[PDB]
Amino acid sequence: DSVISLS
Amino acid sequence: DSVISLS
Amino acid sequence: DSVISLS
Amino acid sequence: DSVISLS
Amino acid sequence: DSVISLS
Amino acid sequence: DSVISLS
Amino acid sequence: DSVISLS
Amino acid sequence: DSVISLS
Amino acid sequence: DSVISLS
Amino acid sequence: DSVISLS
Ligand SMILES: [Zn+2]
Ligand SMILES: [Zn+2]
Ligand SMILES: [Zn+2]
Ligand SMILES: [Zn+2]
Ligand SMILES: [Zn+2]
Ligand SMILES: [Zn+2]
Ligand SMILES: [Zn+2]
Ligand SMILES: [Zn+2]
Ligand SMILES: [Zn+2]
Ligand SMILES: [Zn+2]
Repeated sequence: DSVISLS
Repeated sequence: DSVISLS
Repeated sequence: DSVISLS
Repeated sequence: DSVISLS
Repeated sequence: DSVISLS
Repeated sequence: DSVISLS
Repeated sequence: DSVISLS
Repeated sequence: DSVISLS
Repeated sequence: DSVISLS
Repeated sequence: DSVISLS
């Protein structure tokens, strides 16, 4: 699984 | 599974 | 599964 | 499954 | 698993 | 799937 | 999947 | 997956 | 996955 | 995964 999060 | 989130 | 979310 | 969401 | 988070 | 959005 | 967004 | 976002 | 973000 | 962010 992979996540990229820009917030 | 993969997620890209820009918020 | 994959998600791209721009918010 | 795949989703692209621009909001 | 991998995560990249910019906040 | 692909999206181009100019707003 | 790919997205280009200019806002 | 790939995203380009200019905001 | 890859993201380019200019904000 | 890779991210380029200019803010
Ligand atoms: Zn996994
Ligand atoms: Zn999975
Ligand atoms: Zn799946
Ligand atoms: Zn499915
Ligand atoms: Zn893992
Ligand atoms: Zn598709
Ligand atoms: Zn795809
Ligand atoms: Zn992908
Ligand atoms: Zn990837
Ligand atoms: Zn990766």
